Amino acid sequence: GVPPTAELIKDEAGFETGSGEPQEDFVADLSVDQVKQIAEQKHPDLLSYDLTNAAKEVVGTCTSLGVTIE
Amino acid sequence: IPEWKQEEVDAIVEMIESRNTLLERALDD
Amino acid sequence: PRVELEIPEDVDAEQDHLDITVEGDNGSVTRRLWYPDIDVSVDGDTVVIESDEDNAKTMSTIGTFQSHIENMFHGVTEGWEYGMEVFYSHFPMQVNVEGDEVVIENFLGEKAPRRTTIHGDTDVEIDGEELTVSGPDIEAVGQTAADIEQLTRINDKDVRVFQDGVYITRKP
RNA sequence: GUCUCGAGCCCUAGACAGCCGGGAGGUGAGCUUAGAAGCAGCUACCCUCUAAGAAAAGCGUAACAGCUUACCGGCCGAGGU
Ligand SMILES: [Mg+2]
Repeated sequence: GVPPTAELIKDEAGFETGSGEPQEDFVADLSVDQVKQIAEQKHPDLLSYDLTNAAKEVVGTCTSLGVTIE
Repeated sequence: IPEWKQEEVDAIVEMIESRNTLLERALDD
Repeated sequence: PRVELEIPEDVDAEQDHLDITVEGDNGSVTRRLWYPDIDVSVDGDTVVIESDEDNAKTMSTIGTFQSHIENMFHGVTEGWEYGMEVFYSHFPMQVNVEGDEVVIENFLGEKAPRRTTIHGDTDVEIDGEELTVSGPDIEAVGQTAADIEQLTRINDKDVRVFQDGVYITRKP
């Protein structure tokens, strides 16, 4: 029901296309509270029990795109 | 006696207080 | 070395020199087991295969004798069954069991019937497009089955285009 | 082919092989692209669930799918490499 991870990052970033080489070329940016909003939405999609580990799965797509956390 | 097997027996003994051979080893403890 | 094989309750086996007869409810199989310094005997309820020599060649045959006897045990109880399917593209192949031999007619359009003789107490039953080769002796059954597949051998033309023939579908 | 001798490593906390079972999710990674979802190319190759399970080793598909590899568990039981 809930849309994929790649699309949900592009909504609260302002950028559409990623990069040719990740982490080496920084594109978008997210905050600490902005990752806590994406962790609330995906409950049946993720197999994690706690809300702490649910955030780590979203970050597993972020730094491998060009999204820096500040 | 491999180090991972020793650390696994210690992980199973922890979940009894709170492979089938590694469970049996932990039950004897 | 010495390997002891326990005889099943359905089975009873006697020994005469180098020959071993194995009887059961599905039939009887007599095999000759002859090799240098390997003594095969029946110790009441067990079959013993032993030798004073432990060299690579002696060990090779001890293991072969073991599998031959275990196979005879399975043969006289449950039996041996090979399942085969007859495939044809253009020409309607007539597979039939005429007497103690299985005859194949009109293969690839041939006027002359191809035939092979059935080995021993092996029974070949046909049910339209399916054939089941069965019996107690794995040597006899395995060969009769193979012989049927080998009977439609084509060396002259391409096997990839001319795929007609009876092939082994099930192996026990 | 077979015989003999040495060295290293693995093994009843169950090795080697075989067979059964599992091979899960975020997500079909992103870029490229009409599309590419382990597997055309480029780059990265990250974390959850867990006893395991690669950003996929080899086939396979127009792309999927499908078949298995790694890896984990079971059966087995003695040497194995
Ligand atoms: Mg020619």
